[PDB]
Amino acid sequence: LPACPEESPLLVGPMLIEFNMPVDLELVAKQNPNVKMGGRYAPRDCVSPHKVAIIIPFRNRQEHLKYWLYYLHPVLQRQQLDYGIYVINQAGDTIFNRAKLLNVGFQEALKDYDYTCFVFSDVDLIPMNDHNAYRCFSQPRHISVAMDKFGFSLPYVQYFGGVSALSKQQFLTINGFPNNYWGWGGEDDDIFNRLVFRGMSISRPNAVVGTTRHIRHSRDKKNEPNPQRFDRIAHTKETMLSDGLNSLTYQVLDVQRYPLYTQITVDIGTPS
Ligand SMILES: NCCCCCCOP(=O)(O)OP(=O)(O)OC[C@H]1O[C@@H](n2ccc(=O)[nH]c2=O)[C@H](O)[C@@H]1O
Ligand SMILES: CC(=O)N[C@H]1[C@H](O[C@H]2[C@@H](O)[C@H](O)[C@@H](CO)O[C@@H]2O)O[C@H](CO)[C@@H](O)[C@@H]1O
Ligand SMILES: [Mn+2]
Repeated sequence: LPACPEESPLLVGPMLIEFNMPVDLELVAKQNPNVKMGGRYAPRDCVSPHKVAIIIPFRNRQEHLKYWLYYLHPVLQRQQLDYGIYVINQAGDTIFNRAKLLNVGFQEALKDYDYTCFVFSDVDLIPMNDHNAYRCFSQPRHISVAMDKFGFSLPYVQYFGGVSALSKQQFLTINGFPNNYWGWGGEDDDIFNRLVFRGMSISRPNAVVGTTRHIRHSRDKKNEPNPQRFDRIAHTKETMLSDGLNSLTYQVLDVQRYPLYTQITVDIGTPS
């Protein structure tokens, strides 16, 4: 097989995105025949240079996830990516830890295949233009740049939350993500700090291509804003040295290969 072209010729650009109709994953699987068990896909006609593991931090967001799968799968295939979907389900009912789940995702996906790119996506964010590439670049990539919830523009120029993509080397270079941001807030800013402290800059598509929809939702229980977040992001430079991949432990409780995704239920513990 020849290499796929640099930019996919299958893209159609702007798309209509809606969250008011029911979704049946059996039907989605039928509509996405080429997606193999566990949510894996690679083009039949050419070799993609993008071996992407898409990591979703998760707990009790099945409805959002259904929308995510319905919209992203068609888009990811048009982008001609060699990809896999991983939903990192946090076991238990204690305080949520988005970033630690993301680290679990990186480490576990690597056990399945030689992925060299990682897209970290919240479960409720849908891209509105398939020209917004869900793969890696020479610098860390911020993907969800123009979210409807922020008035279709960045909330601040150093905002790196929502959806992003880091190559395997970029992720390893920053010792991954912090493991001690329990509850909502700041871990994305910590991550931005890590990248900057390791000589990188944020790459982004333009605001039109990067237009993204956030599924309106209410606060989840057990993910209360973390009061010590402002203090933690002020010391990233020092803490990133020993907090992240090199200080990570967890216990996978279950791995389920669904037609459209692999769900890893994991026990990431509680504080300290
Ligand atoms: N007015 C309504 C207030 C809603 C504010 C809740 C915070 O909203 P956001 O900043 O979108 O963050 P969030 O969606 O709650 O958390 C980000 C991401 O963590 C994941 N997440 C978080 C909490 C939870 O219980 N389950 C879960 O899966 C999910 O991928 C989510 O998209
Ligand atoms: C540290 C933090 O809370 N970061 C979140 C960021 O916070 C905003 C604002 O709400 C904070 O008061 C100031 C403090 O300097 O920083 C930012 O301007 O908001 C983002 C979007 O909701 C979150 O993703 C960050 O985690
Ligand atoms: Mn949300």
